[PDB]
Amino acid sequence: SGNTGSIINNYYMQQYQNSMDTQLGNDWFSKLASSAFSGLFGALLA
Amino acid sequence: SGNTGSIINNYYMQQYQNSMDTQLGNDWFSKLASSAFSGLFGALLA
Amino acid sequence: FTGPTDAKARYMIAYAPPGMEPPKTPEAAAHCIHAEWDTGLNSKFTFSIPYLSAADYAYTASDAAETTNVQGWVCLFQITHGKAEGDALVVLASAGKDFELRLPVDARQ
Amino acid sequence: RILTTRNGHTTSTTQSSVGITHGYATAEDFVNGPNTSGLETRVVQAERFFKTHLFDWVTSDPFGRYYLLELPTDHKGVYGSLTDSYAYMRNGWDVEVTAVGNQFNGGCLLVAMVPELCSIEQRELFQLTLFPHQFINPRTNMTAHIKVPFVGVNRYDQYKVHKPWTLVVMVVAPLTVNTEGAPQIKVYANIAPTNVHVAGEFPSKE
Amino acid sequence: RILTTRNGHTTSTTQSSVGITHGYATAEDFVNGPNTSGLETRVVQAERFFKTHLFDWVTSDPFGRYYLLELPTDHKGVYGSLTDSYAYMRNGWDVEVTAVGNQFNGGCLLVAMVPELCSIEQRELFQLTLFPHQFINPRTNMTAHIKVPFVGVNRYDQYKVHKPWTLVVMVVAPLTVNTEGAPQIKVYANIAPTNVHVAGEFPSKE
Amino acid sequence: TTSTGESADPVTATVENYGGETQVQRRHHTDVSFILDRFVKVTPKDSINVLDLMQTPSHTLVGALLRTATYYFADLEVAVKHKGDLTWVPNGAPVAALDNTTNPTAYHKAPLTRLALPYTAPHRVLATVYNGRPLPTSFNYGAIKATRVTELLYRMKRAETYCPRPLLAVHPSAARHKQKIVAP
Amino acid sequence: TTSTGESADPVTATVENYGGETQVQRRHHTDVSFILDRFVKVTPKDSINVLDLMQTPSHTLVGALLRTATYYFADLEVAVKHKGDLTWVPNGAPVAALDNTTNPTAYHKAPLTRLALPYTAPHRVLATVYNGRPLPTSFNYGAIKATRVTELLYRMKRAETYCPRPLLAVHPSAARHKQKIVAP
Repeated sequence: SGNTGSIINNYYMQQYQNSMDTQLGNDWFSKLASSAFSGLFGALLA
Repeated sequence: SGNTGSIINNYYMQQYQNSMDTQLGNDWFSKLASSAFSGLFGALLA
Repeated sequence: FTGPTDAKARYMIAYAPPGMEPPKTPEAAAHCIHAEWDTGLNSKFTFSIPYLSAADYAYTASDAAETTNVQGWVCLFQITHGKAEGDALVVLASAGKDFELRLPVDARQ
Repeated sequence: RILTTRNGHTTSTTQSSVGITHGYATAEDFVNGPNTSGLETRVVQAERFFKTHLFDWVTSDPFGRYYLLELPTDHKGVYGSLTDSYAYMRNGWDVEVTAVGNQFNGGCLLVAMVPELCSIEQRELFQLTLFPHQFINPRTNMTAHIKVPFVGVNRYDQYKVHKPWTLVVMVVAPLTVNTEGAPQIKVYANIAPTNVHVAGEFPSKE
Repeated sequence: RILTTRNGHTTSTTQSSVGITHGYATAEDFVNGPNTSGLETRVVQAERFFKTHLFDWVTSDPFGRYYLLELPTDHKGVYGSLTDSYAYMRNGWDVEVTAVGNQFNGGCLLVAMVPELCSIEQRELFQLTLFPHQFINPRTNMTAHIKVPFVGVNRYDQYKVHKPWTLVVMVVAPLTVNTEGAPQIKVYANIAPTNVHVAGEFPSKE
Repeated sequence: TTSTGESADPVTATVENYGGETQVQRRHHTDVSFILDRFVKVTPKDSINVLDLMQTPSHTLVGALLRTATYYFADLEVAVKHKGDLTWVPNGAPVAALDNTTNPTAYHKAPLTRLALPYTAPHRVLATVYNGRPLPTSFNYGAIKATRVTELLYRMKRAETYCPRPLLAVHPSAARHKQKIVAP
Repeated sequence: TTSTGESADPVTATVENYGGETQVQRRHHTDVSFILDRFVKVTPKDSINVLDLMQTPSHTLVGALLRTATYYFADLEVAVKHKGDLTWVPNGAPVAALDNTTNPTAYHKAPLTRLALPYTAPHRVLATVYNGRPLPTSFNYGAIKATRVTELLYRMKRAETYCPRPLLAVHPSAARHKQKIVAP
């Protein structure tokens, strides 16, 4: 995900090298930028 | 089991790195704590 | 409750969350989270003090720059007592079901 | 005879109890009337116990000693604030009274929820059992427990000018210590509203 | 372009409106966390508008004139009392700002909900559009309307020691009357909490 | 391309209006996790150094890009050049703990020592700006102690950012900002 | 939630009584094998040091948590900084044996030397407290000798504990125990 160049598996368990995430129960800004209006608001001529 | 981060097999036989257990013929306290009584002893109202 | 069979009392335990001075009277505490029990055939009562905080975890140690407790107080009151003068109530403490403890450190001590 | 009563987040437990007495009905009548245009709402957080002192019951009290307590009373919790924020309210009462001597005391008490209590006559006390009640007999129970609905000539009442219910506690037999009992008995009450509903927000003071 | 906003029993109506701007998310994140042990509750009666004055926007104000308003603020309604009765709260903000001249006034305003606002630099104002916003251009709209969720490093916050949101209103272009406009424009705000939740009752003062 | 500016809805016009053609973009170098993963220097203190991402200078590439988000999360990698034995301590542990070899301790091995540290704070996500100038003591990855530390570096891993904030450039006096660019 | 206290049966009341909801727990950090696996410092002696887990200070995290169990089992890892050749000897072997290079001997290689040692005691499980102040000579992992040893560390592996014992905290004079917590 970040800057990592190893094509082989990390020697240490995923549980050590990193902190383990948990769950409960570009996300916003890319979903915002994808809705940008590229059109023309008025009638086109020629 | 303990704190170990290797995702790859230990280079030395299990027989060397550790002492080998033997057999004959959280166990108690978790089996104790799991029997805790969470209920109400008397009748409930509302 | 350790007292003799002819003595009866009624108690209140309550949790005072942080941000305000803890209650000095049972009538003031009655608005908090609380339980109430009295003496009888069963001699023992068990009360679970909730984990209630902004952050998902709380420090064990108490920082010297902390004037007032961050986790608030618990208060134990005596509502009334029949003929209970001089009678003892022993109290105990143990982890709950969900009690969780993490990040080992050697603090000396 | 163990009984646990839970209202809201508050509870009460009694190891010597004769049970509950349901006054005048088992459950509330229709809450939503034509008179409020459906603007009434139920307040959940207001239902919970509150404690108050009644009196001290001593040997000198003869038969006929009585103590009126009118409901609702001055209340500093959530239930009190409602009375100032809403011009119309209704609710039922779940009442519990506790007088603890030891089992060697003697005498008896009669607690009752009397609707519309105004100047009851001395002779009228002999018939006081007509209202919902329980006897507190130190020989047996330390606790009396009563549940009664909302009564009144209106479907919603204004608790400033009207108090529908009056808790009354009368001494049917005088106390006797007999040297093994408590010298005197103090009487407390643990009361919670039920089925509170409100309408008609006031403005504020500012 | 007519828009009617209803919160609780309160409403607002705007005939000149550019629509709503949803900050940072369309809907609240998970309310029930591991940290409160499920003792949180939602307060329905607390969600409703309240009005406050901001400032008077006059020709003399140059570019860069800004007004901070930190939320929550001093509130004498139900929402204010909660802050004193509960040690942990959370909520989203539905914000509306209104500056009424006539359509012959000129200049423009930028309103924004800025999380964690501390001492923004003068140059930093040129990038202030990064936060949720709308322009108030008297040529077009008299009203700006913004909806933002609860943000913070904690799932519940203590509003005594922390104010997560700060309403800021900046003058991007100075006012011009041009003899047909209002001599000055007053700026008001109409704000309602959303998705309020509370935990941890305090004791009382008595 | 005309629209209502007061809407604040994003409007991106394209070159196809006057007859151009939009090209292909490759944005890898602006990816948050990519751009923030690298070492940045922090001026150490002789013995005890609390690990804090706000100690990075604001003008550095890692410092500036960090401060543009109100709410950030990431692991940490440190690179330290020190004398003696480098001792690390988790968040919220007493200062008296740094003297115990039982806590993680890296014996001196030249030239320097690199560690990987988990996110140890109690808060679900940390913050660059806090409304309450000071930031709460609970924001930190812990501290490190050594006889003396000559250099200290921070490298963020798995970075995640929220709620962007202003990012400022240098304000020229003339019409442009003219710097000497590397040339042969 | 009322019950008979004299029963000693565990009774855990929950928040659901007054209307709360119990949350989720993750206890990894209190796991016995997890928490006890790490190095702890022991003040060495110049030449011969008998490997013993009771030499760890009682207030250290590994020392205290060890002493809370009457009966413990685990392997051992040592980390030693020494001069000369570090010679190890199994349990119950004569002291005159430490002078033989035939016994396991680690030639000096800077900065230090790490070994992994098996559980060598004859007893099925060792003990922190023994009823018979002294503890029997048979409780030990053996000894190590070197020209001089500068530092010594113990790391337990596969730890197993039995029959817990009191664990005490520091007793405050005031209403709380106030320490200076790491803050920026």
